[PDB]
Amino acid sequence: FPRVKNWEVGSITYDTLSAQQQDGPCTPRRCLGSLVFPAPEQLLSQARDFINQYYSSIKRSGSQAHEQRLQEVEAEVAATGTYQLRESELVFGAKQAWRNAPRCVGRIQWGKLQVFDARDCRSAQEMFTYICNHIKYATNRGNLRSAITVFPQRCPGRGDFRIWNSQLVRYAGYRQQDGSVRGDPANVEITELCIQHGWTPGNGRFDVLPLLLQAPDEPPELFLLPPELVLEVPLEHPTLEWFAALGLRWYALPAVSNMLLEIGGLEFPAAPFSGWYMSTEIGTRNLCDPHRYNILEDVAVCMDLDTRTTSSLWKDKAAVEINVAVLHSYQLAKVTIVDHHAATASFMKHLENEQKARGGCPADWAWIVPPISGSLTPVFHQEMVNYFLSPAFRYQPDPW
Amino acid sequence: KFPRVKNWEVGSITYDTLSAQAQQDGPCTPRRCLGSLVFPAPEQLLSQARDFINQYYSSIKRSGSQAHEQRLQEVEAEVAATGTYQLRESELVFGAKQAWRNAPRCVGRIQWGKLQVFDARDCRSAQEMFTYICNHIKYATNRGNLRSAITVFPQRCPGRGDFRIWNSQLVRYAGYRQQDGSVRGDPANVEITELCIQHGWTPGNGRFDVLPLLLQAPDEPPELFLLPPELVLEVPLEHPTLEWFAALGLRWYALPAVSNMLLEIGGLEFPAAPFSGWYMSTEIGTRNLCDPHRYNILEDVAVCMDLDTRTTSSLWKDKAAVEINVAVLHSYQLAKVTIVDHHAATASFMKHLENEQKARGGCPADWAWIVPPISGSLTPVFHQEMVNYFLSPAFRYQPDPW
Ligand code: HEM
Ligand code: HEM
Ligand SMILES: Nc1cccc(CCc2cccc(OCc3ccc4ccc(N)nc4c3)c2)n1
Ligand SMILES: Nc1cccc(CCc2cccc(OCc3ccc4ccc(N)nc4c3)c2)n1
Ligand SMILES: Nc1cccc(CCc2cccc(OCc3ccc4ccc(N)nc4c3)c2)n1
Ligand SMILES: C[C@H](O)[C@H](O)[C@H]1CNc2nc(N)[nH]c(=O)c2N1
Ligand SMILES: C[C@H](O)[C@H](O)[C@H]1CNc2nc(N)[nH]c(=O)c2N1
Ligand SMILES: [Gd]
Ligand SMILES: [Zn+2]
Repeated sequence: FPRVKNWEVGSITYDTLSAQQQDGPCTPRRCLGSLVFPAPEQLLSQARDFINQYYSSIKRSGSQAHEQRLQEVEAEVAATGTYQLRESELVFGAKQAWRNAPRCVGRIQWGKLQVFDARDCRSAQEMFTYICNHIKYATNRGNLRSAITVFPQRCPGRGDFRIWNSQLVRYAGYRQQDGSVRGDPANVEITELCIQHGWTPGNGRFDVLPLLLQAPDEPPELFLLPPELVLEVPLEHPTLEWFAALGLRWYALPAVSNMLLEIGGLEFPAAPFSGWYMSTEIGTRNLCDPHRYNILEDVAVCMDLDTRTTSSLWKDKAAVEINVAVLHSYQLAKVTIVDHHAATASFMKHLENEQKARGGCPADWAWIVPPISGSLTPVFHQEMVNYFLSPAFRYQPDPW
Repeated sequence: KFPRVKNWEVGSITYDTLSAQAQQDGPCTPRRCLGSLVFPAPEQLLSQARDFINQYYSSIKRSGSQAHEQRLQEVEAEVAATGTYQLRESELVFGAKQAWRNAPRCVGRIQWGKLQVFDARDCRSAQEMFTYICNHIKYATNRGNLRSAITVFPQRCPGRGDFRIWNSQLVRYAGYRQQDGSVRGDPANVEITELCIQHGWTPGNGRFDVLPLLLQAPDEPPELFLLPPELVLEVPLEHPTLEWFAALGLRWYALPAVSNMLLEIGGLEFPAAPFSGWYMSTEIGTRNLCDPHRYNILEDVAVCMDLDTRTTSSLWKDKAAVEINVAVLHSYQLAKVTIVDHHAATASFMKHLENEQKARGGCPADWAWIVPPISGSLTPVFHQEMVNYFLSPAFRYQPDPW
């Protein structure tokens, strides 16, 4: 059992949860923890484990209902090769997959998750309808609510449901003749696929992409998001009057749509989930990464900072002011947002809660510590143990 | 078999083949990663010695030469007759530079080939240890134009006590524990402060009292030596546009000189081998001054900057910390004391990574310690995947001598 120390306070816990099912990339000879992407008999083992977790959560372990559900899943796997989750099992499973995600700093919220059951979905058009209801519910006119919509599970001899977009709201990136990008460089690939499937492109820096939705065994189909459904926030700064003139904006709803949800050995390749933004995601990563919008030096130069010498810390000063502008603009627009200080303090509470409830908490230090002001937050001084529990959200290959 | 290592800013990919030579095991397993943890005879010796000698003769392109063959035979005969062996001076120099080159948590390693190595393996007494340490400090400080150096005292030997420096660094500020539980001075040094008082030091009561050295010669109790004030160059902290900042009375010292690590070369162990470079400014401004369990000045600076400290969403913490770091950089430059900011230092570490891929096929690096503690993703190392492993020669943690 790993000993885990908090170096700010000196407190020690032991992770007993890590003893519980998959293997990561590290060995005794070398740590690869910094890498971004590290039978029916096997299905029943994972199914049995999940059903056991569920009957524990509803305080009916070893009960008659518990034994009958295990026998029921065995019988279904024997007759069909797969089995079907009850609605309440799906909800519990989706919440566990969030609770178990090591790279998510927002997991104090894991028990408050609205689950939309879309396992009856038949077509891409129905898929579009479910997604529009999700966006509307989750946005809630700016009072954002975490949600997930679960489309039908994978089954053998039948293609998956897939959302080709990486998120439900994404800005286009148009490759220029010189290699550079107008718009978001992260989305060049999906922008071109949208164009190759017949979308008429724009030419702005913040063009909302259409959805490419794949129903089983069909080519992907294009759907345009109604503009009144996509809430955006113009970026302005509270004292830098010129900041608004830069025309920067971001969208309200972070809705990831390319991960696979795994529950009890069942796989849901299309299960988009959404929360609300932590401000550093927008102000530091999306706007300041050199391979994203890369506007850090544009801002610093307008702040009249000395950008010809690194030791003026112009990069740090401009980055903080862009993060201030994100926080101010979302609060002004009444769109839910959390700064990195408040988010990391809540994650420290989550760690304390999970120590009492499960004996530990899988956490990826490099992803929990925010990308600015790392050691100013309490998670920096907190040792963490990284391991994979199920139910889980997993990366999956692009559908193309 | 070999890990793929990608840079996500540029998309470039390398393979770390150097990791196969990792000799020691780390704390991770396939089932859980522990990379964020701070703290993870004859035939054994001879194979470590042979590997090091082989490394040495490869570094000078004289592999398989008569000199190479003769040295391996000489070491093999020395270990059989004495149970150990002695490094040649050139081997010690190479070994010390290799240990620095191999240190996964050091962002400064672009400098690894430029290291002054003082051979103190003839030292006999604590008084003479003090002479070598003063000469080291004078050479390394160089009136502010800092030069990297290491002094290596005699190796560990069965039946004799170790040379040890009890202090964690050659220059440290005292920490005095108060009644309320708080600390006057540096909370990191409360233990060594009390140890100095228990060996007769008359303590001050300031926030920046330079501690004496506790020096231990073999089989002797530690002996207390006061550093002459002219040896210890210090930098008063001021801020280029916040004029009240200088009135705070903050200062820091020029020379970071770590004295509590063990140097291991070819199976030999040097428990006293203090080394020094120059500061990266976030060590002083973010960690030493703003850590809540250190001097913890962040909120006072924010209040003095007239920032609204009632809500976190003003990012008052971030703004105050950036200005403290500006002050450190401005003050050292004003004092003409070498310093590097975290942008220039991480840019040079990226160059080091490129050099080491060509020279050796990889480079052990600990991502959490290479990425600076403010503005992480504004530096190139943030977007660089890294492989962490243990090579030898190496600097190792070791237990406190008390
Ligand atoms: C409710 C507010 C939430 C906040 C503030 C939040 C915050 C974050 C942040 C900052 C990251 C780092 C992602 C990156 O930098 O790429 C992250 C990752 C992640 N989040 Fe959360 N999140 C929230 C809700 C959710 C929800 C509702 C789910 C799923 C039900 C979820 C699942 C995940 C997963 C799986 C990752 C892993 C990222 C990856 O592997 O690329 N989060 N979260
Ligand atoms: C010359 C300029 C140098 C710079 C800018 C530099 C920078 C740094 C920094 C920022 C750290 C992390 C410190 C922390 O946050 O606790 C570090 C660690 C380290 N440095 Fe360097 N350094 C330099 C020279 C040296 C030299 C000359 C040596 C030895 C010959 C050395 C050996 C080490 C080792 C062994 C560590 C790891 C410490 C640990 O594991 O706790 N450094 N360095
Ligand atoms: N506050 C907040 C809350 C929820 C979501 C977010 C957005 C940040 C985030 C969270 C979770 C997952 C995620 O993205 C997964 C991803 C991204 C790119 C990929 C590219 C290729 C591939 N095969 N998989 C990918 C998976 C982003 N923020
Ligand atoms: N000595 C000096 C030394 C080196 C380089 C320079 C050029 C400074 C510079 C470079 C690039 C762009 C730039 O644009 C400044 C700018 C733009 C708009 C502003 C709006 C409002 C405001 N208050 N300031 C603004 C500054 C400057 N100079
Ligand atoms: N730019 C720069 C250059 C050289 C040195 C520094 C200081 C930062 C640093 C570097 C290397 C080692 C180091 O400290 C090692 C240490 C610290 C505390 C310990 C407590 C107990 C123990 N058993 N070992 C310890 C070892 C600090 N900066
Ligand atoms: C190489 C590095 O591990 C990688 O780029 C990580 C670092 N930490 C991160 N942390 C968060 N929250 N999000 C990220 O995308 C990354 N990227
Ligand atoms: C728990 C965490 O890994 C630990 O506090 C580390 C993180 N990264 C660090 N990075 C540096 N440069 N120095 C440190 O002392 C630490 N501490
Ligand atoms: Gd002023
Ligand atoms: Zn690891």
